[PDB]
Amino acid sequence: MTKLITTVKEMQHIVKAAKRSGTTIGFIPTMGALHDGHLTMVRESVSTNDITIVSVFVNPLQFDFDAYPRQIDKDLELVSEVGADIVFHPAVEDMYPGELGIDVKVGPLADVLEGAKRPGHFDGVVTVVNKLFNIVMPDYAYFGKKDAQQLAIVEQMVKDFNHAVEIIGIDIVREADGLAKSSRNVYLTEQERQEAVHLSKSLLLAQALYQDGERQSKVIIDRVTEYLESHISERIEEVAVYSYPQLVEQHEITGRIFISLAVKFSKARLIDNIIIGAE
Amino acid sequence: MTKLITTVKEMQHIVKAAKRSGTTIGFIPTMGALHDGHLTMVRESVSTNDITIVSVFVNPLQFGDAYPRQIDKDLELVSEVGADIVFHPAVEDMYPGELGIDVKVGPLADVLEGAKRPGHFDGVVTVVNKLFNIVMPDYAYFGKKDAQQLAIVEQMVKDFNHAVEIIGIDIVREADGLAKSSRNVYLTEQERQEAVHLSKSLLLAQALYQDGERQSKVIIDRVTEYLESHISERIEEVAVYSYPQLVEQHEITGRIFISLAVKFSKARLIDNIIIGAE
Repeated sequence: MTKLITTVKEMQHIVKAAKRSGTTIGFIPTMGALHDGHLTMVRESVSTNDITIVSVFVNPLQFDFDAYPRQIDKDLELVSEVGADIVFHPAVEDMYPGELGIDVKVGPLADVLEGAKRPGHFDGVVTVVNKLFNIVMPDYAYFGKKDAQQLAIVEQMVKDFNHAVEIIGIDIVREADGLAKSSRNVYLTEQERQEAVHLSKSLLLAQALYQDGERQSKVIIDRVTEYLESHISERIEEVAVYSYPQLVEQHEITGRIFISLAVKFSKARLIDNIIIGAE
Repeated sequence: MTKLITTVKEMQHIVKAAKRSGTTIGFIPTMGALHDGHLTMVRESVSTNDITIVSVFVNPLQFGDAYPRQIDKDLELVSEVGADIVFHPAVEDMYPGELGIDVKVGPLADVLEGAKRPGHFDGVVTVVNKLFNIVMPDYAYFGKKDAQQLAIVEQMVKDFNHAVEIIGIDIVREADGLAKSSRNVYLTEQERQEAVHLSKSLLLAQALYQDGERQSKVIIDRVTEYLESHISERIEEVAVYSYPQLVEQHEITGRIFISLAVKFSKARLIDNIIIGAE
């Protein structure tokens, strides 16, 4: 019983006439080919919002293009089963009628972590997210916390443009024992599998430090690098700590931080991360 | 009886609550030091919308300061016309710190002006974009006088998908049709009787177009020829552009924007209009 809206005009009309009656709106922006990481988002919205809208749009500005998987049929059902009310599914031509006369580029945050690894990739994300927020007009918008760089960029845009939208970040779905779900987990030998549940722990035990005092980069970091090498053999490809939402590295921290792990196993290198604090 | 709101947070909250109850919102973005040009826009908004919000904000991003500031006087000026609220935010409220995202105007900022004052319109769209998200208007009013700005704003509303309808208000004219301007008092008795012909040549171009004409070059000559026979001064410009694209097209395909400039004894006057509808 979930509607599928294929035009911007219609979507605005619906939402416009819906707000003129105190009904709230939750919004989950996506590119389709939906999985459980998404439903976790739609569920949270449906429990704390009158109507939930899920958009499925493969955005050409963050990419040849028409090869990307498209199953609006299945996406709608997956989403319909969890309560979602509408699936906004506009055509490229409807969202980008012609050439853009105004351009949106993200500054600093676009270089942080891996900047030149895809310059202009985030320019394409904020451009659509910005349009989607003006089309759907949600009260809450839900973004995965896994791509913290994206969440910060998005939060930065809601602030700079003064969007009256509350940005809610949902935690990555994990495996029963704490392991981060990943397509590459399947290439783990039985021993490696359990020998990897330690990433899921060298993290939740690293927030214990922050939790009661510890606030020095080199100390909170090293405390981890030791924990890992202690419980595994595979080389620790990376263990970095950045401030958040600033995402920069600094000898000592002020606000929340972002930790990014990278253990290179046999035939597959896993990654994991989190951000802790509140300010 | 007009209320003065001094913070972003409070302005947003108020508008968000009013939108929920179905009241329509009219918005007039200004920089203060208001005159009748503005009140014309405010009056329009008041006759067609439930509430009308006027913002008075000196935007640091469109300055390359010591700009006039008379809020108490702008507050009263707009009250006499029935405005509901004057949104008057502090600079640090609008621009907390350093922008992490940047908005820029493309081609529309090169044509005519822009290339002469780079980034002027970048500051304009930036503040208008934030204002629309703060004030959440159904209708926003701008003067047609600055056609380049209007075109750019419309472009921005289209590209960002703002659910705002842009209303361009016509240039306020003297009883005889001359476009109201601060430069008008520098016209001698005689050249004042000639000046009225700039607006007259515009009614001409609109008449031609009105009658099927569609070749930029003919409307130019027809207008030019008219002005040269009625005004003794020298016509330093009679251009014709398409609108919104604002480019010198050889033959009309949609609507146009005409602009004149006549240099009088001690002042240069200008007039302009937009004919069409698509």
